[PDB]
Amino acid sequence: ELYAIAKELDSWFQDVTREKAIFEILNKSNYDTNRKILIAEGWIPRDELATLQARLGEMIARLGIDVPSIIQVLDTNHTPPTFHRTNKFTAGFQSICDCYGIAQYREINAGLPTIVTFPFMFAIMFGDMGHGFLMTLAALSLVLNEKKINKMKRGEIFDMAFTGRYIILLMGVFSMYTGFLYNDIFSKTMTIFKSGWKWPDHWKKGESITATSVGTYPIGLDWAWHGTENALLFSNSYKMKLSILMG
Amino acid sequence: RPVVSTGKAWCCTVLSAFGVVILSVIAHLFNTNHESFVGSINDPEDGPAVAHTVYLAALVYLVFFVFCGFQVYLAR
Amino acid sequence: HAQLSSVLWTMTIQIAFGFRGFVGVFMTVALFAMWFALTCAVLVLMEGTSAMLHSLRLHWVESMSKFFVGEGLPYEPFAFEYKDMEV
Amino acid sequence: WAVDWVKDGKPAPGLLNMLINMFLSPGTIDDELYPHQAKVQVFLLLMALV
Amino acid sequence: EKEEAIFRSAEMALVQFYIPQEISRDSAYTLGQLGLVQFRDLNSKVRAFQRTFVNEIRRLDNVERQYRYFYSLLKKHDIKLYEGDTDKYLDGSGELY
Amino acid sequence: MTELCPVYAPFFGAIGCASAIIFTSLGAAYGTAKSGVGICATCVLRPDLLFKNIVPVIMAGIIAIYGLVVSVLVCYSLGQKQALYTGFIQLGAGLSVGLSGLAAGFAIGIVGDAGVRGSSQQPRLFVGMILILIFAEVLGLYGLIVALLLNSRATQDVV
Amino acid sequence: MSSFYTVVGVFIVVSAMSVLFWIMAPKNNQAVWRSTVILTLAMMFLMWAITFLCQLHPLVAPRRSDLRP
Repeated sequence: ELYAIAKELDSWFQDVTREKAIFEILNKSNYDTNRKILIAEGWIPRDELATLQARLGEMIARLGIDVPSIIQVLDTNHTPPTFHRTNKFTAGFQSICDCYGIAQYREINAGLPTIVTFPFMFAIMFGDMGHGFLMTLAALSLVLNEKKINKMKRGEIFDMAFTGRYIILLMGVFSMYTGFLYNDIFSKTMTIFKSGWKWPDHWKKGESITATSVGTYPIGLDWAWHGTENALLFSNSYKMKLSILMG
Repeated sequence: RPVVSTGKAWCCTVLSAFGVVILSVIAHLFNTNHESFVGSINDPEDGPAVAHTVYLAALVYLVFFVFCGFQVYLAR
Repeated sequence: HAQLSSVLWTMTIQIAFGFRGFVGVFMTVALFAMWFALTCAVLVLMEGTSAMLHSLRLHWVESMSKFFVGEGLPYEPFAFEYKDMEV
Repeated sequence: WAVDWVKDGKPAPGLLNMLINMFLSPGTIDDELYPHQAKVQVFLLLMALV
Repeated sequence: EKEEAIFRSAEMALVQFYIPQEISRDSAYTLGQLGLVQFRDLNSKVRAFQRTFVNEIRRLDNVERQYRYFYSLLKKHDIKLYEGDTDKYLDGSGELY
Repeated sequence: MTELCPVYAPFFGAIGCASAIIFTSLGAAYGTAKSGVGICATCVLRPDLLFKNIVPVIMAGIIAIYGLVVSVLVCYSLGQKQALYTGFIQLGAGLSVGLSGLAAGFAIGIVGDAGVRGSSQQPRLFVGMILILIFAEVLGLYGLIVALLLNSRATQDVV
Repeated sequence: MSSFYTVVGVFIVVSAMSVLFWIMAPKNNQAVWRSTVILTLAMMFLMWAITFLCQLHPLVAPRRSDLRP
């Protein structure tokens, strides 16, 4: 008996659930005895103003006697709701954007700006080729394996982490970009873009051998800025100026 | 499965993989000169040729790397 | 981040630069084994996690101040959708 | 980036501070940044009052 | 057509209904299949015990009660469940079928 | 040495920089101690509201670096051969900014630890909550502004 | 190139490409690209614009890692 029933009880549960739900949906409507009239209201996308009527066409040919059952509408000043979609490619972006809040109708939502803006400011937080490289590798593995892992469950927070491959990759690309802009593999320089700085060939071991601008790499900020704390001061002042400018 | 891989085998594989690329670059910058790890007033000076040790270091990593690969490749 | 990365790099790599090849090879092996784990986990995870939300909140306070003149109202259109529960 | 005061010998302001000249002092540059600043500084300060 | 609605905000048109009741439940699939919509219910000032569907749902709920009752015994002894095979195909993408 | 650049003037830089860092650090820690415990109730009560609740602690964090920035800034203005005038001005600036940040942390944490409760029943109450809160870190910003002025006067005027 | 003329001359390419792709773009998700790519590239350009070093006032950093490599 258990063998026989098991194969079908699950289906039956799905059923009861589904008909239950539709029964409540029906319950969201009104009935009267003397007049055979049913009442309900649903708000339809502005762009779908006519396609869903053709869709009602799919519930008449044999299921209702040329039945729209109504197509004429009387409208009320009640504020229609708005909507936003994540374009099936940036779910986490827009989700985190909107969970903070929403906005009124026909207003410019800021979903798109976040996608381009936030990841780079996060990236410039560390800007290291190794760091961004490793994290983007992890994100690539995640997005590659999600073809099978999307169904298996993870740790409660590990699941949410899985849910952000696009965000992780977007931040990581900017991380590598800015790190390369700064020539730091764990604050290590590999630049062979020497452009000319006063480096007298005769130096005593310990003497403060200085330099001067006898040639500048157009990007600049090369390995040559790895010296005394004067380098630190120059870099920090330049970076605070850059932060002010970008802000 | 010849050998169990759930015992953090992925960790061994990844760490072993990452433990040789660094050996390559440090060997290069040892044999070559970038005045950043071999030339300085304070740089320890055994000559800009100590890449023998780092070259040696790769084999121990690769042994475990390939041994774990043997068991883990069945999952691809 | 730059300073912490630099100091970790120094106190690990330069120590590894110490000359000993007989058993000091094992010393450097252990040194890097520790350094990689640190410089990834304890040097990236909390850093970036604490970092992102700063930019997020700044976006909120510096843009929504000009964009949220208010809040709308959700729709989430429904239909029949599969569920599963067990006891 | 516009002009250097040491590549061509000229007085210069601080690396970052040129501020209070606008606020406490009316229409004074006192740091040798650009000539018409002496005249347009008061303008920049003033159209923000109304 | 397609409107971003993320550099803007949207609006869904309400519709007046005078649907006759004669297609009440047989027409359930109408919106059960791909309804993809929301409603503004009008049933107010009256509650479950005061409305109609309460009565049948009182007979329904018992079936779920007994089902979850069974589930324990089913898992009790030695066997698993194939899971909803329908769930893989019956809920196949978005269908009018 | 001389009254202009004696052996004790470098002590000002040796210590004067470590003032604001500690005051802001303690202010942020106290702000966290106050507000963070607040989530422990509403999360279990209503896990729904989890994002809007975190703003005040991150405001405290924003304040927490007001002192570190000035400390690192003045870290170069010091030395073994500086002037005691520079030490005086540096110490004054560091104390001012750090204590102002500590006061801001006081005020922000002691209000956020209750705003967490207030918004629990009213998810949209945070509208005025933010309006009030911003003032604390704004006050910290005024606390740190004059440090830049004094350090500018401390990086060109000596003896 | 590196001069005051460099940035002013090179500002035109980004505008040209934007207007180009502001007309043409993949049909699927037609407007998402038309809305995003312009800033996607303007950001690139703008943070590069500052790292450009030329005509510099202050001193360069003395080096103290010399051993005659």
